[PDB]
Amino acid sequence: HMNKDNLRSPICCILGHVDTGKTKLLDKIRQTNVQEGEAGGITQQIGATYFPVEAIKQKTAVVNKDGKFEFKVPGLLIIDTPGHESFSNLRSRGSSLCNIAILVVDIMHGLEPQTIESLRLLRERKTPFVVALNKIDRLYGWKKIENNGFRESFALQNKAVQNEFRNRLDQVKLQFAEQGFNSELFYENKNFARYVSLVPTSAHTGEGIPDMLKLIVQLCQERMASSLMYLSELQATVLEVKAIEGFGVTIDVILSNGILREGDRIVLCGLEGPIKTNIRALLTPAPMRELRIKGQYIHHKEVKAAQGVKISAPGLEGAIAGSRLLVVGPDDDEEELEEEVES
Ligand SMILES: Nc1nc2c(ncn2[C@@H]2O[C@H](COP(=O)(O)OP(=O)(O)OP(=O)(O)O)[C@@H](O)[C@H]2O)c(=O)[nH]1
Ligand SMILES: [Mg+2]
Ligand code: NA
Repeated sequence: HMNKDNLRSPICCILGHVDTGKTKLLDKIRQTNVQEGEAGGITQQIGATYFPVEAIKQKTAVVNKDGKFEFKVPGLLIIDTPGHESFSNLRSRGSSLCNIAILVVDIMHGLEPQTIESLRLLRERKTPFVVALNKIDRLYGWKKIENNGFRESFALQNKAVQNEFRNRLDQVKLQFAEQGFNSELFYENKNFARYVSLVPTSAHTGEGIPDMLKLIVQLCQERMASSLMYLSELQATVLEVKAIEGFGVTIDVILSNGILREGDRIVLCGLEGPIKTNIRALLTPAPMRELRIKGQYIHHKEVKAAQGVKISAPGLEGAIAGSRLLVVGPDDDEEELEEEVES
């Protein structure tokens, strides 16, 4: 059960204080404009985007020029979350689902109250994480090269920008120390297993994003439990219940482990008790496009974990957000399964 056909795409949740750039970072990677469409310019829902490893390899090429860094994951599911204070429930749900995370910190502001909240979530679950120290283009006099690696661009800055960067970096490290986290600028980190790496980024210029992407793959491959690199028993969670044109009442689901198939008999929790139904359509967005955004869906016979899927099935009207979802297998009893989800 440790073969290429059995590889699992892990889950990375992005967390941070409001307006720190979490969505803008993902828009730069995806080449989308989700943030410009958001009411108030704020995220109000959990979003999910799947990144195939081919795309991650291309977007890290400028910090892997000789092609030698070994990519072992087949891809990565990235869960976007709200930073606004009123959405603590959704940060908790996203954090609960992830295997690794990116914590976004505005380099201009340092740690802020929902950063502290997010650090509590990360500590509680022992989640490996990297920090995107974002908005470096706001360093006064920053000269950009679009989508460059951070070190190459940093070497081209004037002495004032380099000094400002180091002063802000040192302040942020002291703040993380006050919260009980040792942190290092990523290329100064000699203990990747225990110290938090700080990777400076700009979602506007793209700089440092190649470093950030390489680092989250390294988190998957070198800090996450190895067993999570491979598919095991199905695990899935309902995110939302949504009525959709043509498909009727659907559920959006994070498939955390295992494999879902069209036609599967599924059991989940409903307002009046267990719901048992069959998957009529098993849908995803296009790769590198958001689950939380209306678009044309791709229909699949099979979806391997992790992914964000939309399921069309009769009888989903009472489904409960946060419910687990099970599949009735050949040796399962359908009625016995209903209780298991129940408790
Ligand atoms: N100058 C600069 N502005 C940025 C950067 N990243 C984000 N912004 C701006 O900061 C504002 C907030 O960006 P968002 O992507 O909404 O941040 P967020 O963390 O997703 O916000 P919530 O999901 O609402 O918590 C927007 O106006 C962005 O254009 C950056 O690297 N540099
Ligand atoms: Mg956002
Ligand atoms: Na925002």
